[PDB]
Amino acid sequence: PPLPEYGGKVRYGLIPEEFFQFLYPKTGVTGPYVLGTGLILYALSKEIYVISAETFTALSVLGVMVYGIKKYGPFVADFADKLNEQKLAQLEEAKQASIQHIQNA
Amino acid sequence: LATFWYYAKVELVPPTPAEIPRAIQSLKKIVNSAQTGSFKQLTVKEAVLNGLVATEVLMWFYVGEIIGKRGIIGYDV
Amino acid sequence: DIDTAAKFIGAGAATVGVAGSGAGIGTVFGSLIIGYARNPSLKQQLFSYAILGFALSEAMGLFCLMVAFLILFAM
Amino acid sequence: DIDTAAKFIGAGAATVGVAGSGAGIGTVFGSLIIGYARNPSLKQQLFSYAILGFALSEAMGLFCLMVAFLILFAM
Amino acid sequence: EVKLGELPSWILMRDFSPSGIFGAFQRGYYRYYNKYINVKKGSISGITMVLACYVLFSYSFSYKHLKHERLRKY
Amino acid sequence: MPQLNTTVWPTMITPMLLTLFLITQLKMLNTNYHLPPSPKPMKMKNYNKPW
Amino acid sequence: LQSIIKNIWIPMKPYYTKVYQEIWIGMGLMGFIVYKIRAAD
Amino acid sequence: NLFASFIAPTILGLPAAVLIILFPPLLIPTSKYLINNRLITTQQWLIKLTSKQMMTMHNTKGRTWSLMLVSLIIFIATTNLLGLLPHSFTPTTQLSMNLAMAIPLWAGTVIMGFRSKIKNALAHFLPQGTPTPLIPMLVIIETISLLIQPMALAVRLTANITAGHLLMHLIGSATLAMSTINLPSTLIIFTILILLTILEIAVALIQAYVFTLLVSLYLHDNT
Amino acid sequence: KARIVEYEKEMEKMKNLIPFDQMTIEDLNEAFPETKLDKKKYPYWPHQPIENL
Repeated sequence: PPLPEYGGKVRYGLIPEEFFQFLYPKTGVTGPYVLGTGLILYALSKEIYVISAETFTALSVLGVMVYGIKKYGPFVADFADKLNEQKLAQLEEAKQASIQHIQNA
Repeated sequence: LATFWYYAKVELVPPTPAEIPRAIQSLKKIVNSAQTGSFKQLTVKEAVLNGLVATEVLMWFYVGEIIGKRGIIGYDV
Repeated sequence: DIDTAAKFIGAGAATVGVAGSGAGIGTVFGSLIIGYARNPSLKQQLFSYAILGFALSEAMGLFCLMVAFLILFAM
Repeated sequence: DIDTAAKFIGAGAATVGVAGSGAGIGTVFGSLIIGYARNPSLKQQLFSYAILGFALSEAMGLFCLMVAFLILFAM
Repeated sequence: EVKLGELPSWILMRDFSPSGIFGAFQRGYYRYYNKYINVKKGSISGITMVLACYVLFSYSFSYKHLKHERLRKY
Repeated sequence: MPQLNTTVWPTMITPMLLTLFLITQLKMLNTNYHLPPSPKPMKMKNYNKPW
Repeated sequence: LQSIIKNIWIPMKPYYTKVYQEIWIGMGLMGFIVYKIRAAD
Repeated sequence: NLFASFIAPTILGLPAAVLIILFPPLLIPTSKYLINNRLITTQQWLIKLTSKQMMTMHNTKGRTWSLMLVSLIIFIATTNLLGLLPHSFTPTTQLSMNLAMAIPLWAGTVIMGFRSKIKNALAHFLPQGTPTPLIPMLVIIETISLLIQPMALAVRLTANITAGHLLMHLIGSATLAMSTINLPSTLIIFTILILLTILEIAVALIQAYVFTLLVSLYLHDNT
Repeated sequence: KARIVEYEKEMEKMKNLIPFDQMTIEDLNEAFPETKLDKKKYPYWPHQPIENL
């Protein structure tokens, strides 16, 4: 069976567009944003997310990962795509050759 | 960048004096819905969505008290 | 007491022994630089022997380090 | 007491002596990298001499380590 | 399914077997897989989202060690 | 060191035994690299005729 | 009792039976070591 | 208060180390197709490459362990690379798991060299080109050497993750401590932390590959 | 002549191959039986010489 041509329309690599479209009718476009900022401020205000060393090691690893993606991402993307295209073309030039074989026989 | 303030000034304003009549009338509406028992006739979707908007405005209360204390994490004292 | 004191001293002494692994890793990768600039077509075999030597150097270094952590936090 | 304290100190000091084996193994495998990049057709004899040198280096390192464990846990 | 039922009857109709819970988990796995990963020309998110939920789980069980470090006292 | 609380060791060993000797190996055994298609256009030995 | 032997044991038989024999001897050694360790505490 | 990240985890009184250890395989999906998604494309390329690297140097009796060695390196590398996420319990930092990954494989390959290979195996206990006058205790070295092989293996990992992790942790502390004193000093400590994190990624991958390669060498020497 | 139309049957088969982005490894093996991994000379994964791997 074939495979769909795309994934799931995620935003900021963390949130799928389904959530934005799901909150838009009853909060508008800034609704998800205001909900997120309010939840953030309540989380780090009532000390349910303790700011500690882990906060800064997390900021480090997240900066590293976002830069790693935004730099070496398209390269890996088109590399996987080229792997696929090479395999496909090799198989097709492997079909043609056997057709030619049988016709020559 | 600039559409941030566009959205702020276009949706999230304090109610204009001409609106809190509409606000009081719609609060009359919803607590009338409470007095009748119409809330029980509400299904999953807008129930959880009203819960979400309540969470949002409660976050707004917490933001209000943090701007009260002029500090964010706990009390500066 | 005297025991915690000597445990601190012994942990410092034990951890001194990483210096050898530091220098051994330095030598391994310096040699690797040289061997690469000498025949830059055995890169994979050179690098394999590199990882192997580094692994043994780190084996000794971590022996020293765990001894520090054994006499310090365990014994 | 004073005896357990000095045993900890002596164990740390004794374990310092692994640094030499760490550096010696580093040198052995760095040389091996070089000698391979120099004549990559004696791989088996080079690697045999490699294991031999590493074995003697580890002989000294484990001498030091057992002395640590002898003065620490046995004496 | 849920998101169309609104009665407790449903929870009394759904199985609660060992085989049942395993089947539910497996169906969930395959739904997420076929939705976000198993599509050609896919994107990275299908991985980072699992990573983020992993971080959330590992945080919430690493919380009892963090409440003993809260910056304030109230 | 918590690494030495030797009353929590089994619960660290056994799921590793599973995930390393059973689950990862099954995840690999389903990864197979087919040999490349070698369509030899030259396979014809019929014969001449009896003459 | 089914599938546990159809997707779990028939692909691993060539390894669990013939290739990983000394691996199991080593696992016995490791189990004895761990028993002796946790016992001496 | 400091080794908390290595304390055996639990949630709601349940042993959540199980869900942690069994998770890495869930990150390697598999398929019967021929032209599949980007994820499995890249993962199969990586496994193909790793197999070519590890197993080329073996005869067939060694190459029988191809599945074992590649699964080993994949499991260890995913575990380590999952360790770098914040507030995450890295099960390789435990001495238990590493001893259980080390003693089985090494003991297995030594006994495999002992079942077959028996004259060969008892002879490699001695470098033959050695002169006579101290052939004897030379093999004492070797024998001792041999029995230190497994422990080393386990140790060789348990630290270079554990230490590494602690290491980053402390600079976190450090920068947090300087978060309120001198902003540029905070910035440069943060930069040290960034470079450190990069080094930690690299050393996770390297330690996985190294554990694998050393088990591989013991194999090749005992087949 | 028997061989003629045998060959032409085979050519119609190879001409009626499902596109490759739908084919499973089993079907590719059935349609190119040279790609069948020799599970006799190589009984253990990856079921081929590591050089070709």
